[PDB]
Amino acid sequence: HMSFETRFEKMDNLLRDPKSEVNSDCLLDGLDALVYDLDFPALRKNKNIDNFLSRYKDTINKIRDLRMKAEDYEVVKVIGRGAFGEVQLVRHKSTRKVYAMKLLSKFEMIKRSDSAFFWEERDIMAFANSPWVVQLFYAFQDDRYLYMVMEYMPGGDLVNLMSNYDVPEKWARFYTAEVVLALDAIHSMGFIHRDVKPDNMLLDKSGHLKLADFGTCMKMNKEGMVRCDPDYISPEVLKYGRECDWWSVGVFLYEMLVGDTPFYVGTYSKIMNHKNSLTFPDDNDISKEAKNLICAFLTDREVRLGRNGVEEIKRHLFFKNDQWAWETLRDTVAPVVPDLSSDIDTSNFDDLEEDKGEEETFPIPKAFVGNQLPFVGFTYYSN
Amino acid sequence: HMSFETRFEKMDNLLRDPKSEVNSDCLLDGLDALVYDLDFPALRKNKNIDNFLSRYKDTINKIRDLRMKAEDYEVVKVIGRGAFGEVQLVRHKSTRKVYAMKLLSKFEMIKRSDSAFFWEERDIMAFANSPWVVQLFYAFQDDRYLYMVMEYMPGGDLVNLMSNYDVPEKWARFYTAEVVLALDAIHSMGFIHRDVKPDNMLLDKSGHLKLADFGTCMKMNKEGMVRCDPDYISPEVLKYGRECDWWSVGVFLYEMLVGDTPFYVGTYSKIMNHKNSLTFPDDNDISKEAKNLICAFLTDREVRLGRNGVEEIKRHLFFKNDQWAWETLRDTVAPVVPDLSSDIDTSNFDDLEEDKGEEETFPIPKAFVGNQLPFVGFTYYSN
Repeated sequence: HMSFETRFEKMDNLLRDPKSEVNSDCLLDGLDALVYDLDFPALRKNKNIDNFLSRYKDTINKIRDLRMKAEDYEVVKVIGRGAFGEVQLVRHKSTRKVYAMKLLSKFEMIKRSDSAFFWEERDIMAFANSPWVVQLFYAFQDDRYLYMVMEYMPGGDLVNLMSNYDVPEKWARFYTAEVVLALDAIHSMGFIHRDVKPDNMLLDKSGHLKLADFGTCMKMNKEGMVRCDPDYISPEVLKYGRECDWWSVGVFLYEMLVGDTPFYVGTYSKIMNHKNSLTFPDDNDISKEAKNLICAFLTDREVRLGRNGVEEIKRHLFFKNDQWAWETLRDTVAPVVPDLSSDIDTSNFDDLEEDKGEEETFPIPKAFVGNQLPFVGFTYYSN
Repeated sequence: HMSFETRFEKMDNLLRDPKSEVNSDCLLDGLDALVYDLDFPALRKNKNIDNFLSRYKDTINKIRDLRMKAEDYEVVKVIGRGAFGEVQLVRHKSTRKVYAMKLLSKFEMIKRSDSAFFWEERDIMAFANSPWVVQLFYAFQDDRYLYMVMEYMPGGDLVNLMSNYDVPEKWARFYTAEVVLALDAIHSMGFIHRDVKPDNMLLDKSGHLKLADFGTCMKMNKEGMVRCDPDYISPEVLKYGRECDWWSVGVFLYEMLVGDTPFYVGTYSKIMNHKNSLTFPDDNDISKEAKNLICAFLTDREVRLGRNGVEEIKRHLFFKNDQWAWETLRDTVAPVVPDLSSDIDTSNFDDLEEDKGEEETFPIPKAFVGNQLPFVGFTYYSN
């Protein structure tokens, strides 16, 4: 019950607003997903399909050439692998710009009945629009792969850092602070990251931190929590709010200083008995400032620090230094500034093998399968 | 093989250009056609479909409310019926404007395997953009009906005119001229109308003519002709170029003056023997100017007038009058100016009965039927 004028306006907004699922980029996916999942000699016996396909065939064949495609990016190297795909250092052929491009096998996702996990990662990386989060520039689908073009982080994760250095407190103070800010940014959007691991934490050219690889992420409820049923699991989740995340930071900090996980398959029982299993090494030259903070995080959900707000954490004297203050944090010098020669230098990154594998495909169907249907709305362009 | 910049530009043009089949209005049809032809408890057993539908269900339900729908227009009266649908005088509820809205039963079109006929009508009415052609403002689909909102022509067709008047030459000169211009406009687009009947020729408020109901219309070949295999059939078609159309005008003119069709199931043999069956009545007070023109049209395709150009026809002295000249033709007074009281006056139109019929529907399918698929891309908005 509105006026034609105002109705017609709001339709144009829904087709422009990049957050909308009826974005004009989202709609082309829906058409392409039809042509992919209908162009089969078996299904093309049906007349309606035969004609629809014929009509749009010459069109969509032109559209595929013009929209962003895998052939636009030449593969430099594989900077990481995981479950359901890999990540590649890429260079745009035309613009001559380096990016990090994450692939996701459509077959494997469908094979194991697991599709709706990337959505939350996409939402965050694109719209977060902060200096603590690895930004997504372009995203595009394919016959058999999802692509995510995002900025190259040439400093590598912290896993390799910690392994190649004896981390002093001065460094732990910094890398903790940059996490604490990053994680608050995500909370401000209304999402709760889970299993915040050193694996996620990447380093930019300057040596500063940005988070990425946002799996096990869900949207906060109307209360500000999540109703859902490994060592980064809090008693909260094991028996889920924002407290969940602060636990995995207390773990993180303990790892940098002690050089092992806090709670060492029965490990779940040590997490529950958090009161009578908080042990430190014999020569704990770890300052009392750190031991204080780590214990403040690693405790029962009720009393766990951060329940009132993030500002509690910043007050802690563990952060109170001379070099930087929270607002000037990302502007200061970093503990480890990666010195790289070329703009394609993957020295901090591990050297993994190239694909060297025959790609598996779906069997050609006899009826409408709709394997491409769950991926509709994924594509995104950043102007 | 282009630059990213120029490629990205051309995509935005294809999504704006109203003539394109990937217009952002065309793409929403493709999404709506999925939801219509998948939301069936039988098909929703498939998981991919179940989830896709669930995700977009709340979205598309909102989109249907906002896009143009049948409920926006209240039905005044039925001003005509035909095969595969009817035409209604309508008033837009919000803007309070009268239009003529043509419906087309999706069921009947599918039932009798006949779908791709409206396309050409749409192309013409929308883009013709001349004062001789009934213009299409909005077009929109439904679960079971195609709609075409076009300007109301309150003067009626010429069939009712000729029946309610003793048509003098002065009138025949005029109504012929306005046809000759109208038909040239369509030729300039690159289309060839067939069976140009008094049924098609409608009258505006002023009393001037506009063509409509563009069935049996096809696009001109690269030569300027058509390779295709009742009384308006020329020997050309019966044994097809632009000459085809000039034949049906010569018929038209003969009907106004003689008051019967020229060639009276064996009628096809009289059309072939056009040389030895051109008879006029006993008291042919029909001027020699008219008898000349009618014979010039109604002859073999080779010699038939108009083969060289439309300008031949305008030279003919049958048109040479004092009142008007070709450019000032539509600006002059019309022979019959319809005097109507209300803005919803259908006095010139026949009074047909209202629908009063249970609408037939498709049987609920067990597999992907795709009955809505051939109608994708029909919708059109005129800003």
